[PDB]
Amino acid sequence: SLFPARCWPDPCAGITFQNDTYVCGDPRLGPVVLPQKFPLNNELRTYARFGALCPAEFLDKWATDVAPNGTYIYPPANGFALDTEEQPILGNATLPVGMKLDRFGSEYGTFLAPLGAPYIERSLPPSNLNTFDGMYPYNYHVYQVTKEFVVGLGPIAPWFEQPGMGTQFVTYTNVLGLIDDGYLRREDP
Amino acid sequence: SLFPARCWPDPCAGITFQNDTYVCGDPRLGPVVLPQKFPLNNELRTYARFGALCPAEFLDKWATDVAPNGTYIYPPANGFALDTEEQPILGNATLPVGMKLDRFGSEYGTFLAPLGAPYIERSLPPSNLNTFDGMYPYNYHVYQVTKEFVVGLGPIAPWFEQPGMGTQFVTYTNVLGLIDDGYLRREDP
Ligand SMILES: *[C@@H]1O[C@H](CO[C@@H]2O[C@@H](C)[C@@H](O)[C@@H](O)[C@@H]2O)[C@@H](O[C@@H]2O[C@H](CO)[C@@H](O[C@@H]3O[C@H](CO)[C@@H](O)[C@H](O[C@H]4O[C@H](CO)[C@@H](O)[C@H](O)[C@@H]4O)[C@@H]3O)[C@H](O)[C@H]2NC(C)=O)[C@H](O)[C@H]1NC(C)=O
Ligand SMILES: *[C@@H]1O[C@H](CO[C@@H]2O[C@@H](C)[C@@H](O)[C@@H](O)[C@@H]2O)[C@@H](O[C@@H]2O[C@H](CO)[C@@H](O)[C@H](O)[C@H]2NC(C)=O)[C@H](O)[C@H]1NC(C)=O
Ligand SMILES: *[C@@H]1O[C@H](CO)[C@@H](O)[C@H](O)[C@H]1NC(C)=O
Ligand SMILES: *[C@@H]1O[C@H](CO)[C@@H](O)[C@H](O)[C@H]1NC(C)=O
Ligand SMILES: *[C@@H]1O[C@H](CO)[C@@H](O)[C@H](O)[C@H]1NC(C)=O
Ligand SMILES: *[C@@H]1O[C@H](CO)[C@@H](O)[C@H](O)[C@H]1NC(C)=O
Repeated sequence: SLFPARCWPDPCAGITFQNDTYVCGDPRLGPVVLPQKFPLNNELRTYARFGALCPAEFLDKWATDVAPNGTYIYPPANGFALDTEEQPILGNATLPVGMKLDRFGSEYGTFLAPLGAPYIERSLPPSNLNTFDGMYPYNYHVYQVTKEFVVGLGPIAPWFEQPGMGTQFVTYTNVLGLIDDGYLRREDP
Repeated sequence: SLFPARCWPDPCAGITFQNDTYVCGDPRLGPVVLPQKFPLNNELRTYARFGALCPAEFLDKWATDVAPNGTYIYPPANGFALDTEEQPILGNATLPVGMKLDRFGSEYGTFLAPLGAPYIERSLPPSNLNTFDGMYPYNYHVYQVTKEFVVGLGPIAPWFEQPGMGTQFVTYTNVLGLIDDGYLRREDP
């Protein structure tokens, strides 16, 4: 189920091989071995890393180049779902003390999600699944709100062949600042 | 496990026993045997049916009465997350052909969700988990968008001791009329 069935016998057609840790040797396509602590699946919805596309089709559509120097293109309006007038749907909301948040990316960032939200809801590309220890994604962090503060709160638009429709929180201070001023604390999962 | 530890040695204290298929014999508290196909946990969080409350405390807080005639109290503003001005966060959005949706409730209803969203994201009470085939919840329906239509789309507020923060779709005609007119089609899960 790694690749759509149509992509056989040669699913890696068009992909330049860099390092055999990664699918078709390309880190953008995520790891062969997936981090054993994100399950991603249930009986109703499964994680199709490329959607119904084959790997090279997926890179051509969602990156600037299928070649290794291509980079992923991200959605407009900070990835918020768009209303019928093409405006992102969100509002300023207060996060309460005790709430559990997680994040893919460095603490220089400003985007969090609720702890544990399934991957396919986040519309993140495959390379966010790369790991260093097999347990967890290499850029995955978990936090707890320690003092109430206001964020932009709203639904996640579909992208990268994923359905999206989780909720995301866009902070007005980066995570490092929020930790330093006592709004968030780090938790190790 | 099923009940918080402090609730022992008599966790069903205060619950009137009706039928031994249900926890403490109360259908409002959901099935002893949970439907073996349905996604409760999200990725890293497990499903606590009562949160940290004991059963009788849970019904006192979330229902009109602990007695068997008590009915669940639902959140204001259709259960949308509220902004800092106490207004629901949402906008009108066009659902696209091909989108997969599901719903807990009769087709006389107006609320739908992305197919497969984890139960803990929906802020629904435990009795929506009651199952007669043991496989799927009794009131559970799956649909696919066959023609575009506009819904109210937004995040789900925490309620019933659950974290919420899935996305919900509120239709302007009940689900039945969307099916009859070719906007949705029924699917067997
Ligand atoms: C998102 O969309 C909903 C629903 O709008 C309906 O569905 C859409 C898919 C689309 O087809 C729309 O064309 C369609 O209206 C919006 O909710 C509705 O908002 C209207 C007004 O904006 C409400 O109508 C009001 O109803 C009142 C009684 O319940 C009544 O007092 C009002 O009458 C007055 O106003 C009219 C002019 O608007 C005037 O002619 C009258 O004589 C009188 O002065 C008014 O009719 C609906 O009740 C709302 N429907 C629901 C289900 O709530 C929603 O505003 C929109 N949201 C965003 C953010 O765009
Ligand atoms: C949500 O807030 C942002 C940012 O405003 C800051 O945070 C809020 C919680 C509130 O306390 C504000 O007073 C703070 O300044 C709003 O974006 C701002 O919009 C104004 C309007 O032109 C603009 O001058 C600022 O530069 C914007 N700031 C940023 C960081 O973009 C946003 O409009 C608010 N959304 C609402 C109220 O729905
Ligand atoms: C890249 O490939 C080399 C094999 O020469 C391997 O040692 C290394 O671990 C790979 N990089 C990873 C897994 O990040
Ligand atoms: C990326 O590499 C390909 C060659 O493999 C080249 O065609 C393309 O122009 C490159 N883009 C750059 C260097 O920005
Ligand atoms: C309880 O309810 C189920 C279905 O609602 C029914 O099959 C059963 O006979 C009822 N009574 C008992 C004692 O189980
Ligand atoms: C439910 O019935 C009980 C009798 O067992 C009664 O005390 C109570 O008033 C009823 N519920 C409400 C909300 O009135």
